[PDB]
Amino acid sequence: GLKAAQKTLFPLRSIDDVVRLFAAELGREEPDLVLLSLVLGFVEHFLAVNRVGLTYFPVADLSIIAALYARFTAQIRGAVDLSLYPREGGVSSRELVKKVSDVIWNSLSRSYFKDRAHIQSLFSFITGTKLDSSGVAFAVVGACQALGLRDVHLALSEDHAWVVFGPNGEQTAEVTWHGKGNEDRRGQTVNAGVAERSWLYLKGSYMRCDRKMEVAFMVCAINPSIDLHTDSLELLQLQQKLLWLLYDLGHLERYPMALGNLADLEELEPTPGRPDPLTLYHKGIASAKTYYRDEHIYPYMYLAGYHCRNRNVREALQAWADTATVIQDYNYCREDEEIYKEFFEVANDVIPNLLKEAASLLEAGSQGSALQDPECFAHLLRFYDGICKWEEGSPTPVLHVGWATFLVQSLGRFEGQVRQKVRIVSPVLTFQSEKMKGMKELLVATKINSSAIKLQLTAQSQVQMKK
Ligand SMILES: Cc1c(CN2CCC(Nc3ncnc4sc(CC(F)(F)F)cc34)CC2)ccc2c1cc(C#N)n2Cc1cn[nH]c1
Repeated sequence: GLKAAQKTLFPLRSIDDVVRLFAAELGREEPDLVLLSLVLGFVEHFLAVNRVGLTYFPVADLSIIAALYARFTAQIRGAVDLSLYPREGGVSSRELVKKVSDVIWNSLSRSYFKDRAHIQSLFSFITGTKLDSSGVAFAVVGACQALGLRDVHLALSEDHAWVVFGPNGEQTAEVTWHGKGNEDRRGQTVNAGVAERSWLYLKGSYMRCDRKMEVAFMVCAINPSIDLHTDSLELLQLQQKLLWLLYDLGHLERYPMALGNLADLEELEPTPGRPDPLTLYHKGIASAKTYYRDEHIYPYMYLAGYHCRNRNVREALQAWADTATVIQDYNYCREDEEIYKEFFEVANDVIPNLLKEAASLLEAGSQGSALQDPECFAHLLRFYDGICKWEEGSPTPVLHVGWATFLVQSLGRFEGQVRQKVRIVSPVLTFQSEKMKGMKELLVATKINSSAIKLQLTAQSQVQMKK
């Protein structure tokens, strides 16, 4: 409204006061997304963007929040005339959704850095006329809620956002941009992207948020970063507390990435009496398997990263092998470059550095080393197999000779007597990719044939003429 009952907890004088507001809103029929995002962006601004004068917590006075809320609802009510877009069946039309998107878009500053921190919230929209990509989508959903459009909800993949709406919430609409230098599809469905089996649209196994999940999204969206070196402890604590509130109420059940975020926060600063980070990573993975056909990559990446940071080479390799087993059933499309970058960095930087250190530790006498464990060699092979299988049938290739040098290096880190123990079945491993099937004999020789491996991985037809 704001309604009277929404105003009773103000002023918000602490982290716990903000948590009480979120609890009260989540207890309501429909939590107020506009209120909540304004409060979060207010406190984030005064804890991360400008801490001048800070002594404990930036007190959120009702008069301040209510004025920002009024600026938002005035802008949306004034610019979106509902009578022009009659609600057939108590659901919204594509034209209405496009109009709200246009209103948000046309309010933004003409030029700014879209990758900046702290431009995700409606506080940034109102005070700075700046939003990031998914912030635009969220703002469209908040605007629609303020207009009474109960059917418009946020849709999320692992690298993009859009809305669902209409009869049975079955319609999709693009409302924001994706990436940089991609061409805009605003107003269109996402069915072409689903049909092409791109990562970007997750084969249709994307998140369809309810209002409580939209709250979880804003909380995940909090950015504690003050600069490259420094995080706001106050914001970390707020995000963590709010994520646990949501978890207790059941609202992270269908939100794999939120469970990983929560796990990462617990690793940094554990809450007594709560599940360990590992338990939480596994719940993230279980959420993906349960609700999303185990078609998400980041639940395994979150797990692998944990094991990496804890120098648990075996378990990190297993999780990355799992990431690849997901990706293998996708086609690598135009606009999937973020997941390509993640796979590239794991294969060509993270794994090599992990195994370099394992090699040094083996020279020094380590026992139980991943490098002497044939199941760890198998995980390494499964990782490459999934990547090669991904590439099959894709409209753009994945592998090139830059990947081959690191594969030869990585294979070389395992002695032949270890590599020879893996049984490749047409420690036991089955390859799905034709590339790795062709590589099988090369993988067990005491001396890795580097040139033959390169030829097999990149399917380069020929060697050099002269020489
Ligand atoms: C944990 C992690 C990240 C962290 N990243 C994980 C994905 C998170 N994304 C999200 N988290 C909650 N909600 C949403 S909704 C959404 C779509 C849209 F942005 F709205 F469009 C995205 C997203 C944001 C943080 C990034 C790369 C990572 C890992 C873990 C690994 C591993 N292993 N990697 C890969 C890597 C390691 N080195 N270099 C890359």
